Amino acid sequence: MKSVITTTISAADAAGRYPSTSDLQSVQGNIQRAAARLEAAEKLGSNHEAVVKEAGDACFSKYGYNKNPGEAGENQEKINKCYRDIDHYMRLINYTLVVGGTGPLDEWGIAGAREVYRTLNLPSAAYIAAFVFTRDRLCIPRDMSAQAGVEFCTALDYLINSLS
Amino acid sequence: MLDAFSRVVVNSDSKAAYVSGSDLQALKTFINDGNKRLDAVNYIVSNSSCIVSDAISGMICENPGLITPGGNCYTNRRMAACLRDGEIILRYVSYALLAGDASVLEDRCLNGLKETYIALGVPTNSTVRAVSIMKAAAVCFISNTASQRKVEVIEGDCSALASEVASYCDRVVAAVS
Ligand SMILES: *[C@@H](C)C1=C(C)[C@H](CC2=N/C(=C\c3[nH]c(C[C@@H]4NC(=O)C(C)=C4[C@@H](*)C)c(C)c3CCC(=O)O)C(CCC(=O)O)=C2C)NC1=O
Ligand SMILES: *[C@@H](C)[C@H]1/C(=C/c2[nH]c(/C=C3N=C(/C=C4\NC(=O)C(CC)=C4C)C(C)=C\3CCC(=O)O)c(CCC(=O)O)c2C)NC(=O)[C@@H]1C
Ligand SMILES: *[C@@H](C)[C@H]1/C(=C/c2[nH]c(/C=C3N=C(/C=C4\NC(=O)C(CC)=C4C)C(C)=C\3CCC(=O)O)c(CCC(=O)O)c2C)NC(=O)[C@@H]1C
Ligand SMILES: *[C@@H](C)[C@H]1/C(=C/c2[nH]c(/C=C3N=C(/C=C4\NC(=O)C(CC)=C4C)C(C)=C\3CCC(=O)O)c(CCC(=O)O)c2C)NC(=O)[C@@H]1C
Ligand SMILES: *[C@@H](C)[C@H]1/C(=C/c2[nH]c(/C=C3N=C(/C=C4\NC(=O)C(CC)=C4C)C(C)=C\3CCC(=O)O)c(CCC(=O)O)c2C)NC(=O)[C@@H]1C
Repeated sequence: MKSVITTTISAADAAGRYPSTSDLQSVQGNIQRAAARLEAAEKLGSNHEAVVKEAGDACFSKYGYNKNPGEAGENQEKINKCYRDIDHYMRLINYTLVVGGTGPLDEWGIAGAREVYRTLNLPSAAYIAAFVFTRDRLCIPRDMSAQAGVEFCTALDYLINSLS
Repeated sequence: MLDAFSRVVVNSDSKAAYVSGSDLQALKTFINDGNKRLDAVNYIVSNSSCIVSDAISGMICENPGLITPGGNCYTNRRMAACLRDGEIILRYVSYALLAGDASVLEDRCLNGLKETYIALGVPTNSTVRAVSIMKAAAVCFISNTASQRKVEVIEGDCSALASEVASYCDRVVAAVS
């Protein structure tokens, strides 16, 4: 899983090297940023159902057609599965934040998303709708601090560039 | 390859759980003890050819039959393949302590080690006393308790960090025994 500490060890390992100063200077950066990403993580972990709901609703307020027969929110089992994907993705954004590396979002949510949504006829636009709304809801003393908001906001931009 | 933090999200995923306040509190202590962990890795790495020449020479003065014909550290190719192997174990020990997690060692070093060792004929009973001396050396370098070499750190407690290095060395023994 890509993180700061995984990316220096694999590289040192590739070179058959013991860890050196650049590897110890790198891990210290992880520790300087830990406070601000664990803060965001805590806040989404605490009130996540509230933001996933919001977020789900937003795709359907933008793309009402999904409710039509033959489409991906034609019935409630399906609509329920859409909100469950926004929770799956937000649990992966909480995971990315604790790890301080996109490896969790990369392995479990991004890899193969493109093949699964094409075969099952799920529009990437509709997932982008959700994440833009979730991203832009953030009020950066209200909901969390400024630098934890940097962590939240662009942990979500990483997902949006992945689908687009 | 996983670290301390991805260990907690691997564990949270399985239960379909976001990372919880308590898990989140285990991680804060590792943030708190972050400067000491770098010092602990620094002392091993800076005395790294020492830990290994003494590990391998210890094994030898304890079993001279190793440098006898048919003993596996007999010929120079062989003496060298074993210092090389001890050099590999310590480096994955150093990696694991940097990560706060054993998986790089498990995957990238210890997977296949007893097996390969059976085939080459190298004596796993003498391998274990090289690793035990290494442990005894590493534990006391991060504790600044080395006989010949003392360093100047700001004082505090590092026994927790000593316990996991011992534990990474113990893993290695367990896997070839
Ligand atoms: C027979 C010829 C013997 C050898 C060789 C041998 C080796 C043992 N080393 C043990 C522990 C240990 N290694 C060192 C290395 C060391 N000390 C320094 O200060 C510096 C510098 C070096 C590297 C060169 C350390 C740090 C220790 C800890 C002991 C100490 O007071 O420093 C050891 C004991 C194993 C155990 O506790 O089970 C050996 C065996 N001894 C021979 O008989
Ligand atoms: C609103 C966003 C969209 C919606 C979604 C929808 N999801 C599926 C099916 C799947 N979606 C997932 C996604 C994940 N599962 C995971 O394990 C993870 C990673 C940890 C995620 C984020 C997968 C893999 C599937 C396939 C399996 C399944 O049936 O759940 C469906 C069902 C598809 C169908 O038509 O039967 C739906 C409804 N629907 C919408 O309205 C959106 C466009
Ligand atoms: C500044 C962006 C704008 C602002 C915001 C505003 N937010 C709410 C209420 C909610 N928005 C959130 C967002 C989150 N809650 C969290 O804990 C997290 C962390 C992952 C986020 C980013 C949620 C879920 C709500 C609902 C819960 C609640 O009432 O607290 C409001 C309330 C009114 C409303 O829903 O519109 C406001 C005032 N105010 C502005 O207009 C700003 C430009
Ligand atoms: C003292 C430590 C012991 C000893 C060791 C010994 N090792 C070999 C040969 C090999 N051991 C390895 C193992 C690894 N090399 C790696 O790339 C890694 C990472 C996964 C490890 C830890 C391998 C693959 C070999 C085979 C090829 C090679 O020799 O490098 C030997 C040589 C045996 C021979 O005669 O060909 C020896 C001597 N010998 C002892 O007496 C010890 C107790
Ligand atoms: C057990 C290991 C020994 C021990 C360690 C000890 N270290 C500190 C304080 C600091 N550690 C460092 C050193 C490094 N961190 C880095 O940034 C790097 C990377 C290139 C290194 C090598 C630093 C910078 C400090 C002090 C300054 C600061 O505020 O960051 C302590 C004090 C408590 C603490 O963890 O801050 C201790 C306990 N002390 C022993 O007694 C050991 C045997």
